[PDB]
Amino acid sequence: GAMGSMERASLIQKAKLAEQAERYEDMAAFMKGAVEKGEELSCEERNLLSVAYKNVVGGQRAAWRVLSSIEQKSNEGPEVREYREKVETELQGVCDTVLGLLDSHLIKEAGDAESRVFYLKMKGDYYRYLAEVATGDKKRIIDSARSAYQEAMDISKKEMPPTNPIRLGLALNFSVFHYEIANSPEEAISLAKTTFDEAMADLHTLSEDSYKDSTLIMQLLRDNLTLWT
Amino acid sequence: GAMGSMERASLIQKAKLAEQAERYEDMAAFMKGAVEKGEELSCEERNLLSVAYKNVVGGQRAAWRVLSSIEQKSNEGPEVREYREKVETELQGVCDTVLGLLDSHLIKEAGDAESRVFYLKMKGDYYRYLAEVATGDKKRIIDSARSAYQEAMDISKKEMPPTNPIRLGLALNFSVFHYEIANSPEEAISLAKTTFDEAMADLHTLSEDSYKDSTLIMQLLRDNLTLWT
Amino acid sequence: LMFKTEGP
Amino acid sequence: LMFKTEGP
Ligand SMILES: Cc1ccc(-c2cccc3cc(C(=N)N)sc23)nc1N
Ligand SMILES: Cc1ccc(-c2cccc3cc(C(=N)N)sc23)nc1N
Ligand SMILES: Cc1ccc(-c2cccc3cc(C(=N)N)sc23)nc1N
Ligand SMILES: Cc1ccc(-c2cccc3cc(C(=N)N)sc23)nc1N
Ligand SMILES: [Cl-]
Ligand SMILES: [Cl-]
Ligand SMILES: [Mg+2]
Ligand SMILES: [Mg+2]
Ligand SMILES: [Mg+2]
Ligand SMILES: [Mg+2]
Ligand SMILES: [Mg+2]
Ligand SMILES: [Mg+2]
Repeated sequence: GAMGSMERASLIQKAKLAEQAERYEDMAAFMKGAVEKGEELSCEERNLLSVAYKNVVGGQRAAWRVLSSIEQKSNEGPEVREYREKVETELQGVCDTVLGLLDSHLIKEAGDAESRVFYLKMKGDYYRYLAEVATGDKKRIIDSARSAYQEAMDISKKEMPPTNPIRLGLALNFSVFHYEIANSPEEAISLAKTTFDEAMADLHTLSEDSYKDSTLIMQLLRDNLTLWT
Repeated sequence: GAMGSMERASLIQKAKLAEQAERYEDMAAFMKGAVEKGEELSCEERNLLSVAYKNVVGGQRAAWRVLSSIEQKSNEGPEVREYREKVETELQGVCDTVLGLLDSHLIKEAGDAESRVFYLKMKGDYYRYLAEVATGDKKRIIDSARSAYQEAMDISKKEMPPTNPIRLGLALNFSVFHYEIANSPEEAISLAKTTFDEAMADLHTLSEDSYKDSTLIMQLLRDNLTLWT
Repeated sequence: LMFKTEGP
Repeated sequence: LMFKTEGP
Protein backbone atom coordinates (compact mmCIF):
# COMPACT_ATOMS: atom_id res chain seq x y z
CA GLY A 1 0.00 0.00 0.00
CA ALA A 2 1.96 2.94 -1.36
CA MET A 3 -1.11 5.05 -0.51
CA GLY A 4 -1.35 3.85 3.09
CA SER A 5 -0.18 7.20 4.45
CA MET A 6 -2.82 9.30 2.63
CA GLU A 7 -6.26 9.98 4.12
CA ARG A 8 -9.15 8.08 2.55
CA ALA A 9 -10.93 11.36 1.77
CA SER A 10 -7.81 12.81 0.09
CA LEU A 11 -7.44 9.69 -2.08
CA ILE A 12 -11.04 10.04 -3.25
CA GLN A 13 -10.59 13.78 -3.91
CA LYS A 14 -7.39 13.06 -5.87
CA ALA A 15 -9.11 10.28 -7.84
CA LYS A 16 -11.69 12.85 -8.93
CA LEU A 17 -8.94 15.33 -9.90
CA ALA A 18 -7.06 12.63 -11.82
CA GLU A 19 -10.24 11.86 -13.74
CA GLN A 20 -10.51 15.56 -14.68
CA ALA A 21 -6.85 15.51 -15.81
CA GLU A 22 -7.40 12.24 -17.74
CA ARG A 23 -4.69 10.63 -15.60
CA TYR A 24 -6.34 7.23 -15.31
CA GLU A 25 -3.36 5.25 -14.00
CA ASP A 26 -3.18 7.74 -11.12
CA MET A 27 -6.95 7.57 -10.69
CA ALA A 28 -6.79 3.78 -10.31
CA ALA A 29 -3.87 3.89 -7.87
CA PHE A 30 -5.77 6.44 -5.74
CA MET A 31 -8.95 4.32 -5.77
CA LYS A 32 -6.94 1.15 -4.97
CA GLY A 33 -5.56 3.06 -2.00
CA ALA A 34 -9.10 4.02 -0.93
CA VAL A 35 -10.34 0.43 -1.19
CA GLU A 36 -7.40 -0.76 0.93
CA LYS A 37 -8.53 1.52 3.79
CA GLY A 38 -10.98 -1.33 4.42
CA GLU A 39 -14.19 0.70 4.54
CA GLU A 40 -17.07 -0.11 2.18
CA LEU A 41 -17.39 2.14 -0.89
CA SER A 42 -20.26 4.49 -1.58
CA CYS A 43 -22.11 4.47 -4.94
CA GLU A 44 -19.97 7.32 -6.30
CA GLU A 45 -16.78 5.68 -5.03
CA ARG A 46 -17.61 2.35 -6.70
CA ASN A 47 -18.10 4.17 -9.95
CA LEU A 48 -14.78 6.00 -9.53
CA LEU A 49 -13.06 2.66 -8.96
CA SER A 50 -14.72 1.15 -12.04
CA VAL A 51 -14.09 4.12 -14.37
CA ALA A 52 -10.43 4.26 -13.41
CA TYR A 53 -9.62 0.62 -14.08
CA LYS A 54 -11.92 0.47 -17.12
CA ASN A 55 -9.83 3.23 -18.67
CA VAL A 56 -6.50 1.65 -17.73
CA VAL A 57 -7.40 -1.81 -18.96
CA GLY A 58 -9.12 -0.37 -22.04
CA GLY A 59 -5.83 1.14 -23.18
CA GLN A 60 -4.07 -2.18 -22.63
CA ARG A 61 -6.79 -4.14 -24.49
CA ALA A 62 -6.57 -1.81 -27.48
CA ALA A 63 -2.77 -2.12 -27.56
CA TRP A 64 -2.93 -5.91 -27.20
CA ARG A 65 -5.34 -6.14 -30.16
CA VAL A 66 -3.13 -3.96 -32.36
CA LEU A 67 -0.09 -6.10 -31.54
CA SER A 68 -1.96 -9.42 -31.78
CA SER A 69 -3.14 -8.38 -35.23
CA ILE A 70 0.40 -7.54 -36.34
CA GLU A 71 1.65 -10.80 -34.84
CA GLN A 72 -0.96 -12.73 -36.86
CA LYS A 73 -0.16 -10.88 -40.10
CA SER A 74 3.50 -11.92 -39.82
CA ASN A 75 2.54 -15.59 -39.29
CA GLU A 76 0.12 -16.54 -42.10
CA GLY A 77 11.82 -11.77 -35.54
CA PRO A 78 10.61 -12.43 -31.99
CA GLU A 79 9.94 -8.73 -31.35
CA VAL A 80 6.19 -8.52 -32.05
CA ARG A 81 5.50 -11.63 -29.98
CA GLU A 82 7.77 -10.42 -27.19
CA TYR A 83 6.11 -7.02 -27.00
CA ARG A 84 2.60 -8.49 -27.26
CA GLU A 85 3.54 -10.76 -24.33
CA LYS A 86 4.76 -7.72 -22.35
CA VAL A 87 1.49 -5.85 -22.84
CA GLU A 88 -0.47 -9.06 -22.19
CA THR A 89 1.38 -9.55 -18.92
CA GLU A 90 0.68 -5.97 -17.84
CA LEU A 91 -3.02 -6.38 -18.69
CA GLN A 92 -3.21 -9.62 -16.68
CA GLY A 93 -1.58 -7.90 -13.71
CA VAL A 94 -4.18 -5.12 -13.82
CA CYS A 95 -7.00 -7.66 -14.02
CA ASP A 96 -5.45 -9.63 -11.16
CA THR A 97 -5.22 -6.45 -9.07
CA VAL A 98 -8.90 -5.61 -9.61
CA LEU A 99 -9.98 -9.18 -8.88
CA GLY A 100 -7.89 -9.09 -5.70
CA LEU A 101 -9.67 -5.96 -4.48
CA LEU A 102 -13.05 -7.60 -5.18
CA ASP A 103 -11.99 -10.75 -3.37
CA SER A 104 -10.27 -8.91 -0.49
CA HIS A 105 -12.82 -7.81 0.57
CA LEU A 106 -15.33 -5.77 -1.41
CA ILE A 107 -17.66 -8.60 -2.45
CA LYS A 108 -17.88 -10.38 0.91
CA GLU A 109 -18.77 -7.11 2.67
CA ALA A 110 -21.34 -6.01 0.03
CA GLY A 111 -24.77 -6.74 1.48
CA ASP A 112 -26.93 -4.37 -0.55
CA ALA A 113 -28.01 -5.46 -4.00
CA GLU A 114 -26.65 -2.30 -5.68
CA SER A 115 -23.17 -2.89 -4.28
CA ARG A 116 -23.11 -6.69 -4.58
CA VAL A 117 -24.35 -6.73 -8.17
CA PHE A 118 -21.90 -3.92 -9.07
CA TYR A 119 -18.89 -5.84 -7.75
CA LEU A 120 -19.96 -9.21 -9.22
CA LYS A 121 -20.41 -7.53 -12.61
CA MET A 122 -16.88 -6.17 -12.25
CA LYS A 123 -15.57 -9.64 -11.40
CA GLY A 124 -17.21 -10.98 -14.55
CA ASP A 125 -15.76 -8.11 -16.60
CA TYR A 126 -12.19 -8.59 -15.42
CA TYR A 127 -12.34 -12.38 -15.91
CA ARG A 128 -13.70 -11.61 -19.37
CA TYR A 129 -10.67 -9.38 -20.11
CA LEU A 130 -8.40 -12.21 -18.96
CA ALA A 131 -10.38 -14.61 -21.20
CA GLU A 132 -9.82 -12.35 -24.24
CA VAL A 133 -6.05 -13.02 -24.04
CA ALA A 134 -6.12 -16.56 -22.68
CA THR A 135 -5.39 -19.81 -24.51
CA GLY A 136 -4.91 -22.77 -22.08
CA ASP A 137 -6.86 -22.37 -18.84
CA LYS A 138 -9.12 -20.25 -21.03
CA LYS A 139 -11.96 -22.62 -20.11
CA ARG A 140 -11.62 -22.10 -16.37
CA ILE A 141 -11.28 -18.33 -16.82
CA ILE A 142 -14.41 -18.30 -18.98
CA ASP A 143 -16.31 -20.26 -16.37
CA SER A 144 -15.18 -17.82 -13.66
CA ALA A 145 -16.60 -14.95 -15.69
CA ARG A 146 -19.82 -16.85 -16.38
CA SER A 147 -20.31 -17.71 -12.71
CA ALA A 148 -19.77 -14.14 -11.50
CA TYR A 149 -22.08 -12.69 -14.14
CA GLN A 150 -24.76 -15.29 -13.38
CA GLU A 151 -24.71 -14.64 -9.63
CA ALA A 152 -25.04 -10.93 -10.40
CA MET A 153 -27.95 -11.66 -12.77
CA ASP A 154 -29.75 -13.79 -10.20
CA ILE A 155 -29.52 -11.09 -7.52
CA SER A 156 -30.44 -8.23 -9.86
CA LYS A 157 -33.50 -10.09 -11.13
CA LYS A 158 -34.71 -10.60 -7.54
CA GLU A 159 -33.72 -7.19 -6.15
CA MET A 160 -33.64 -4.50 -8.85
CA PRO A 161 -36.14 -3.11 -11.36
CA PRO A 162 -35.52 -4.10 -14.97
CA THR A 163 -34.52 -0.49 -15.75
CA ASN A 164 -31.90 -0.29 -13.04
CA PRO A 165 -28.75 0.93 -14.87
CA ILE A 166 -26.50 -1.51 -13.01
CA ARG A 167 -28.79 -4.39 -14.00
CA LEU A 168 -28.86 -3.11 -17.60
CA GLY A 169 -25.08 -2.69 -17.82
CA LEU A 170 -24.66 -6.15 -16.33
CA ALA A 171 -26.95 -7.69 -18.92
CA LEU A 172 -25.22 -5.79 -21.72
CA ASN A 173 -21.79 -7.04 -20.73
CA PHE A 174 -22.98 -10.60 -20.01
CA SER A 175 -24.54 -10.58 -23.48
CA VAL A 176 -21.22 -9.63 -25.06
CA PHE A 177 -19.53 -12.34 -22.98
CA HIS A 178 -21.97 -14.86 -24.42
CA TYR A 179 -21.39 -13.64 -27.96
CA GLU A 180 -17.61 -13.07 -28.07
CA ILE A 181 -16.17 -15.26 -25.32
CA ALA A 182 -18.46 -18.21 -24.84
CA ASN A 183 -19.32 -18.56 -28.55
CA SER A 184 -23.04 -18.54 -27.67
CA PRO A 185 -24.44 -15.92 -30.05
CA GLU A 186 -28.03 -17.09 -29.59
CA GLU A 187 -27.78 -16.77 -25.81
CA ALA A 188 -26.31 -13.28 -26.32
CA ILE A 189 -29.18 -12.26 -28.60
CA SER A 190 -31.89 -13.72 -26.35
CA LEU A 191 -30.43 -12.03 -23.30
CA ALA A 192 -30.16 -8.64 -25.01
CA LYS A 193 -33.70 -8.85 -26.42
CA THR A 194 -35.34 -9.96 -23.18
CA THR A 195 -33.40 -7.31 -21.24
CA PHE A 196 -34.39 -4.54 -23.66
CA ASP A 197 -38.06 -5.55 -23.69
CA GLU A 198 -38.47 -5.83 -19.92
CA ALA A 199 -36.75 -2.46 -19.51
CA MET A 200 -39.01 -0.89 -22.16
CA ALA A 201 -42.07 -2.05 -20.22
CA ASP A 202 -40.76 -0.50 -16.96
CA LEU A 203 -39.75 2.94 -18.28
CA HIS A 204 -43.16 4.40 -17.45
CA THR A 205 -42.17 4.25 -13.76
CA LEU A 206 -39.10 6.49 -14.12
CA SER A 207 -38.42 10.15 -13.59
CA GLU A 208 -37.07 12.09 -16.53
CA ASP A 209 -33.55 11.72 -15.13
CA SER A 210 -33.75 7.97 -14.49
CA TYR A 211 -35.34 7.58 -17.95
CA LYS A 212 -32.29 9.20 -19.54
CA ASP A 213 -29.87 6.89 -17.69
CA SER A 214 -31.78 3.70 -18.54
CA THR A 215 -32.51 4.48 -22.18
CA LEU A 216 -28.82 5.29 -22.75
CA ILE A 217 -27.85 1.72 -21.88
CA MET A 218 -30.84 0.27 -23.74
CA GLN A 219 -29.48 1.94 -26.87
CA LEU A 220 -26.25 -0.04 -26.40
CA LEU A 221 -28.29 -3.26 -26.23
CA ARG A 222 -30.09 -2.23 -29.43
CA ASP A 223 -26.77 -1.32 -31.09
CA ASN A 224 -25.40 -4.83 -30.48
CA LEU A 225 -28.63 -6.55 -31.53
CA THR A 226 -28.42 -4.63 -34.82
CA LEU A 227 -24.91 -6.00 -35.40
CA TRP A 228 -25.87 -9.50 -34.31
CA THR A 229 -29.07 -9.92 -36.39
CA GLY B 1 19.65 1.19 -18.51
CA ALA B 2 16.78 -1.25 -18.08
CA MET B 3 17.00 -1.78 -21.86
CA GLY B 4 20.73 -2.51 -21.87
CA SER B 5 20.16 -6.20 -22.62
CA MET B 6 17.99 -5.63 -25.73
CA GLU B 7 19.49 -5.23 -29.21
CA ARG B 8 19.47 -1.71 -30.63
CA ALA B 9 17.51 -2.93 -33.68
CA SER B 10 14.90 -4.65 -31.49
CA LEU B 11 14.42 -1.47 -29.42
CA ILE B 12 13.78 0.53 -32.60
CA GLN B 13 11.39 -2.13 -33.93
CA LYS B 14 9.53 -2.16 -30.60
CA ALA B 15 9.39 1.66 -30.53
CA LYS B 16 7.63 1.49 -33.91
CA LEU B 17 5.20 -1.16 -32.60
CA ALA B 18 4.51 0.87 -29.46
CA GLU B 19 3.69 3.86 -31.64
CA GLN B 20 1.17 1.71 -33.56
CA ALA B 21 -0.34 0.57 -30.24
CA GLU B 22 -0.40 4.18 -28.92
CA ARG B 23 1.81 3.06 -26.03
CA TYR B 24 3.91 6.21 -25.85
CA GLU B 25 5.52 5.64 -22.44
CA ASP B 26 6.83 2.32 -23.80
CA MET B 27 7.85 4.02 -27.05
CA ALA B 28 9.95 6.56 -25.11
CA ALA B 29 11.57 3.93 -22.90
CA PHE B 30 12.51 1.91 -26.01
CA MET B 31 13.96 4.98 -27.75
CA LYS B 32 15.84 6.00 -24.56
CA GLY B 33 17.32 2.50 -24.60
CA ALA B 34 18.34 2.94 -28.25
CA VAL B 35 19.99 6.31 -27.57
CA GLU B 36 21.94 4.78 -24.68
CA LYS B 37 23.53 2.25 -27.07
CA GLY B 38 25.80 5.20 -27.89
CA GLU B 39 25.43 5.15 -31.67
CA GLU B 40 24.20 8.25 -33.53
CA LEU B 41 20.52 8.21 -34.56
CA SER B 42 19.25 8.17 -38.12
CA CYS B 43 16.63 10.66 -39.35
CA GLU B 44 13.77 8.20 -38.72
CA GLU B 45 15.16 7.30 -35.29
CA ARG B 46 15.41 10.96 -34.23
CA ASN B 47 11.80 11.42 -35.18
CA LEU B 48 10.80 8.31 -33.22
CA LEU B 49 12.61 9.69 -30.17
CA SER B 50 10.89 13.07 -30.56
CA VAL B 51 7.37 11.70 -31.19
CA ALA B 52 7.58 9.41 -28.18
CA TYR B 53 8.58 12.05 -25.65
CA LYS B 54 6.36 14.70 -27.24
CA ASN B 55 3.39 12.43 -26.60
CA VAL B 56 4.45 11.58 -23.04
CA VAL B 57 5.15 15.16 -22.02
CA GLY B 58 2.05 16.38 -23.87
CA GLY B 59 -0.15 14.27 -21.62
CA GLN B 60 1.62 15.63 -18.54
CA ARG B 61 1.34 19.26 -19.77
CA ALA B 62 -2.39 18.87 -20.38
CA ALA B 63 -2.89 17.35 -16.91
CA TRP B 64 -0.78 20.05 -15.27
CA ARG B 65 -2.87 22.79 -16.92
CA VAL B 66 -6.14 21.20 -15.82
CA LEU B 67 -4.88 20.95 -12.23
CA SER B 68 -3.26 24.40 -12.23
CA SER B 69 -6.56 25.85 -13.39
CA ILE B 70 -8.46 24.10 -10.59
CA GLU B 71 -5.81 25.20 -8.10
CA GLN B 72 -6.26 28.83 -9.22
CA LYS B 73 -10.07 28.65 -9.06
CA SER B 74 -9.90 27.56 -5.41
CA ASN B 75 -7.56 30.47 -4.53
CA GLU B 76 -9.19 33.67 -5.87
CA GLY B 77 -7.52 21.47 1.29
CA PRO B 78 -3.94 20.82 0.18
CA GLU B 79 -5.01 18.09 -2.26
CA VAL B 80 -5.15 20.03 -5.55
CA ARG B 81 -1.78 21.65 -4.87
CA GLU B 82 -0.27 18.35 -3.78
CA TYR B 83 -1.45 16.53 -6.88
CA ARG B 84 -0.45 19.39 -9.21
CA GLU B 85 3.02 19.21 -7.61
CA LYS B 86 3.12 15.44 -8.23
CA VAL B 87 2.32 15.83 -11.92
CA GLU B 88 4.68 18.81 -12.14
CA THR B 89 7.48 16.73 -10.66
CA GLU B 90 6.84 13.88 -13.11
CA LEU B 91 6.86 16.34 -16.04
CA GLN B 92 10.16 17.85 -14.85
CA GLY B 93 11.68 14.38 -14.59
CA VAL B 94 10.68 13.60 -18.18
CA CYS B 95 12.13 16.91 -19.38
CA ASP B 96 15.31 16.25 -17.40
CA THR B 97 15.59 12.79 -18.96
CA VAL B 98 15.29 14.16 -22.50
CA LEU B 99 17.77 16.95 -21.79
CA GLY B 100 20.17 14.37 -20.37
CA LEU B 101 20.03 12.30 -23.56
CA LEU B 102 20.71 15.44 -25.63
CA ASP B 103 23.61 16.40 -23.38
CA SER B 104 24.98 12.83 -23.09
CA HIS B 105 25.77 12.71 -25.95
CA LEU B 106 23.47 13.34 -28.90
CA ILE B 107 24.26 17.03 -29.45
CA LYS B 108 28.05 16.83 -29.15
CA GLU B 109 28.18 13.98 -31.69
CA ALA B 110 25.75 15.65 -34.17
CA GLY B 111 27.88 17.10 -36.96
CA ASP B 112 25.33 17.34 -39.76
CA ALA B 113 23.01 20.33 -39.79
CA GLU B 114 19.86 18.15 -39.95
CA SER B 115 20.82 16.29 -36.79
CA ARG B 116 22.34 19.21 -34.87
CA VAL B 117 19.42 21.56 -35.55
CA PHE B 118 16.94 18.76 -34.68
CA TYR B 119 18.54 18.13 -31.27
CA LEU B 120 19.01 21.83 -30.42
CA LYS B 121 15.35 22.44 -31.26
CA MET B 122 14.48 19.60 -28.88
CA LYS B 123 16.64 21.14 -26.16
CA GLY B 124 14.78 24.42 -26.61
CA ASP B 125 11.44 22.60 -26.50
CA TYR B 126 12.14 20.71 -23.29
CA TYR B 127 13.52 23.82 -21.54
CA ARG B 128 10.36 25.56 -22.73
CA TYR B 129 8.21 22.84 -21.09
CA LEU B 130 10.19 23.31 -17.87
CA ALA B 131 9.67 27.09 -18.19
CA GLU B 132 5.89 26.63 -18.47
CA VAL B 133 5.79 25.25 -14.89
CA ALA B 134 8.65 27.25 -13.39
CA THR B 135 8.47 30.19 -10.99
CA GLY B 136 11.91 30.97 -9.41
CA ASP B 137 14.84 30.04 -11.65
CA LYS B 138 12.27 30.59 -14.40
CA LYS B 139 14.63 33.23 -15.82
CA ARG B 140 17.58 30.88 -16.18
CA ILE B 141 15.36 28.16 -17.65
CA ILE B 142 13.95 30.65 -20.16
CA ASP B 143 17.43 31.73 -21.15
CA SER B 144 18.47 28.09 -21.63
CA ALA B 145 15.57 27.61 -24.03
CA ARG B 146 16.35 30.86 -25.84
CA SER B 147 20.02 29.96 -26.25
CA ALA B 148 19.32 26.48 -27.64
CA TYR B 149 16.69 27.77 -30.05
CA GLN B 150 18.98 30.59 -31.22
CA GLU B 151 21.93 28.28 -31.89
CA ALA B 152 19.56 26.05 -33.88
CA MET B 153 18.29 29.11 -35.80
CA ASP B 154 21.80 30.29 -36.62
CA ILE B 155 22.83 26.90 -38.01
CA SER B 156 19.59 26.34 -39.94
CA LYS B 157 19.83 29.77 -41.56
CA LYS B 158 23.37 28.98 -42.75
CA GLU B 159 22.83 25.32 -43.69
CA MET B 160 19.20 24.60 -44.62
CA PRO B 161 16.75 25.96 -47.20
CA PRO B 162 13.98 28.14 -45.79
CA THR B 163 11.45 25.37 -46.58
CA ASN B 164 13.31 22.69 -44.69
CA PRO B 165 10.67 21.19 -42.34
CA ILE B 166 13.09 21.04 -39.41
CA ARG B 167 13.94 24.72 -39.91
CA LEU B 168 10.21 25.54 -40.20
CA GLY B 169 9.25 23.57 -37.09
CA LEU B 170 12.11 25.20 -35.21
CA ALA B 171 10.93 28.67 -36.18
CA LEU B 172 7.33 27.80 -35.29
CA ASN B 173 8.26 26.63 -31.81
CA PHE B 174 10.74 29.48 -31.21
CA SER B 175 7.95 31.87 -32.20
CA VAL B 176 5.63 30.36 -29.60
CA PHE B 177 8.45 30.58 -27.05
CA HIS B 178 8.76 34.28 -27.80
CA TYR B 179 5.02 34.81 -27.50
CA GLU B 180 4.08 32.67 -24.48
CA ILE B 181 7.27 32.28 -22.47
CA ALA B 182 9.43 35.31 -23.09
CA ASN B 183 6.50 37.76 -23.27
CA SER B 184 7.82 39.07 -26.60
CA PRO B 185 4.74 38.94 -28.83
CA GLU B 186 6.24 41.28 -31.43
CA GLU B 187 9.33 39.09 -31.78
CA ALA B 188 7.03 36.06 -32.13
CA ILE B 189 5.00 37.77 -34.87
CA SER B 190 8.05 39.03 -36.77
CA LEU B 191 9.69 35.63 -36.64
CA ALA B 192 6.57 33.81 -37.86
CA LYS B 193 5.98 36.32 -40.68
CA THR B 194 9.57 36.34 -41.92
CA THR B 195 9.72 32.54 -41.72
CA PHE B 196 6.47 32.12 -43.65
CA ASP B 197 7.47 34.61 -46.36
CA GLU B 198 10.94 33.20 -46.98
CA ALA B 199 9.45 29.70 -47.16
CA MET B 200 6.75 30.88 -49.59
CA ALA B 201 9.45 32.24 -51.91
CA ASP B 202 11.36 28.90 -51.87
CA LEU B 203 8.44 26.53 -52.51
CA HIS B 204 8.99 26.65 -56.27
CA THR B 205 12.12 24.51 -55.73
CA LEU B 206 10.29 21.59 -54.10
CA SER B 207 8.92 18.31 -55.34
CA GLU B 208 5.25 17.65 -54.78
CA ASP B 209 6.10 15.59 -51.69
CA SER B 210 8.45 18.15 -50.13
CA TYR B 211 5.87 20.85 -50.94
CA LYS B 212 3.26 18.99 -48.90
CA ASP B 213 5.59 18.68 -45.89
CA SER B 214 6.65 22.34 -45.91
CA THR B 215 3.22 23.86 -46.53
CA LEU B 216 1.78 21.80 -43.65
CA ILE B 217 4.07 23.57 -41.18
CA MET B 218 3.59 26.94 -42.88
CA GLN B 219 -0.12 26.58 -42.16
CA LEU B 220 0.72 26.29 -38.45
CA LEU B 221 2.69 29.55 -38.69
CA ARG B 222 -0.30 31.18 -40.41
CA ASP B 223 -2.68 29.74 -37.78
CA ASN B 224 -0.71 31.40 -34.97
CA LEU B 225 -0.31 34.69 -36.83
CA THR B 226 -4.11 34.77 -37.22
CA LEU B 227 -4.51 34.41 -33.44
CA TRP B 228 -1.76 36.92 -32.70
CA THR B 229 -2.89 39.74 -35.06
CA LEU C 1 -14.60 -4.71 -34.21
CA MET C 2 -15.79 -4.51 -30.57
CA PHE C 3 -19.40 -4.73 -29.47
CA LYS C 4 -20.79 -2.14 -27.06
CA THR C 5 -20.10 -2.83 -23.40
CA GLU C 6 -20.90 -0.73 -20.33
CA GLY C 7 -18.92 2.36 -19.43
CA PRO C 8 -15.92 3.99 -21.17
CA LEU D 1 -5.65 28.03 -25.23
CA MET D 2 -2.40 26.69 -26.75
CA PHE D 3 -0.79 28.02 -29.91
CA LYS D 4 0.30 25.60 -32.62
CA THR D 5 3.70 24.02 -32.08
CA GLU D 6 5.51 21.36 -34.13
CA GLY D 7 4.53 17.71 -33.99
CA PRO D 8 1.79 15.94 -31.99
C1 LIG E 1 -23.69 10.19 -5.60
C2 LIG E 1 -23.32 9.58 -6.95
C3 LIG E 1 -22.48 10.28 -7.79
C4 LIG E 1 -22.12 9.72 -9.01
C5 LIG E 1 -22.58 8.47 -9.37
C6 LIG E 1 -22.28 7.88 -10.58
C7 LIG E 1 -23.21 6.99 -11.14
C8 LIG E 1 -22.98 6.38 -12.38
C9 LIG E 1 -21.80 6.65 -13.06
C10 LIG E 1 -20.84 7.55 -12.50
C11 LIG E 1 -19.60 7.90 -13.10
C12 LIG E 1 -18.84 8.79 -12.37
C13 LIG E 1 -17.48 9.39 -12.68
N1 LIG E 1 -16.87 9.14 -13.96
N2 LIG E 1 -16.88 10.11 -11.84
S1 LIG E 1 -19.71 9.17 -10.93
C14 LIG E 1 -21.09 8.15 -11.27
N3 LIG E 1 -23.37 7.82 -8.54
C15 LIG E 1 -23.76 8.32 -7.37
N4 LIG E 1 -24.64 7.50 -6.55
C1 LIG F 1 -25.11 7.89 -15.42
C2 LIG F 1 -24.27 8.90 -14.65
C3 LIG F 1 -23.05 9.30 -15.17
C4 LIG F 1 -22.29 10.21 -14.45
C5 LIG F 1 -22.77 10.70 -13.24
C6 LIG F 1 -22.07 11.62 -12.49
C7 LIG F 1 -22.72 12.10 -11.34
C8 LIG F 1 -22.10 13.03 -10.52
C9 LIG F 1 -20.84 13.48 -10.84
C10 LIG F 1 -20.18 13.01 -12.01
C11 LIG F 1 -18.88 13.44 -12.40
C12 LIG F 1 -18.37 12.87 -13.56
C13 LIG F 1 -17.01 13.17 -14.20
N1 LIG F 1 -16.22 13.98 -13.65
N2 LIG F 1 -16.61 12.53 -15.45
S1 LIG F 1 -19.62 11.79 -14.12
C14 LIG F 1 -20.78 12.08 -12.83
N3 LIG F 1 -23.94 10.30 -12.77
C15 LIG F 1 -24.70 9.43 -13.42
N4 LIG F 1 -25.98 9.03 -12.85
C1 LIG G 1 13.60 7.49 -43.41
C2 LIG G 1 12.66 8.43 -42.65
C3 LIG G 1 11.47 7.92 -42.17
C4 LIG G 1 10.62 8.75 -41.45
C5 LIG G 1 10.97 10.06 -41.21
C6 LIG G 1 10.14 10.94 -40.53
C7 LIG G 1 10.22 12.31 -40.85
C8 LIG G 1 9.40 13.25 -40.22
C9 LIG G 1 8.49 12.82 -39.26
C10 LIG G 1 8.42 11.44 -38.92
C11 LIG G 1 7.54 10.89 -37.94
C12 LIG G 1 7.64 9.51 -37.79
C13 LIG G 1 6.87 8.58 -36.86
N1 LIG G 1 5.79 9.10 -36.07
N2 LIG G 1 7.18 7.37 -36.78
S1 LIG G 1 8.84 8.95 -38.88
C14 LIG G 1 9.24 10.51 -39.56
N3 LIG G 1 12.12 10.51 -41.68
C15 LIG G 1 12.96 9.76 -42.38
N4 LIG G 1 14.19 10.39 -42.84
C1 LIG H 1 6.36 14.60 -42.48
C2 LIG H 1 6.43 13.08 -42.32
C3 LIG H 1 5.61 12.47 -41.39
C4 LIG H 1 5.69 11.10 -41.25
C5 LIG H 1 6.58 10.37 -42.03
C6 LIG H 1 6.70 9.00 -41.94
C7 LIG H 1 7.57 8.40 -42.87
C8 LIG H 1 7.75 7.02 -42.87
C9 LIG H 1 7.07 6.25 -41.96
C10 LIG H 1 6.17 6.85 -41.02
C11 LIG H 1 5.43 6.11 -40.06
C12 LIG H 1 4.61 6.85 -39.22
C13 LIG H 1 3.71 6.30 -38.11
N1 LIG H 1 3.68 5.06 -37.88
N2 LIG H 1 2.86 7.19 -37.32
S1 LIG H 1 4.83 8.51 -39.72
C14 LIG H 1 5.99 8.22 -41.01
N3 LIG H 1 7.36 10.99 -42.91
C15 LIG H 1 7.32 12.31 -43.08
N4 LIG H 1 8.20 12.93 -44.06
CL1 LIG I 1 9.32 -6.41 -25.01
CL1 LIG J 1 -0.50 13.61 -4.61
MG1 LIG K 1 -7.96 8.52 8.43
MG1 LIG L 1 1.14 -14.62 -21.85
MG1 LIG M 1 -30.72 -18.89 -34.60
MG1 LIG N 1 24.19 -5.43 -30.45
MG1 LIG O 1 7.35 22.00 -8.10
MG1 LIG P 1 3.14 46.29 -32.36
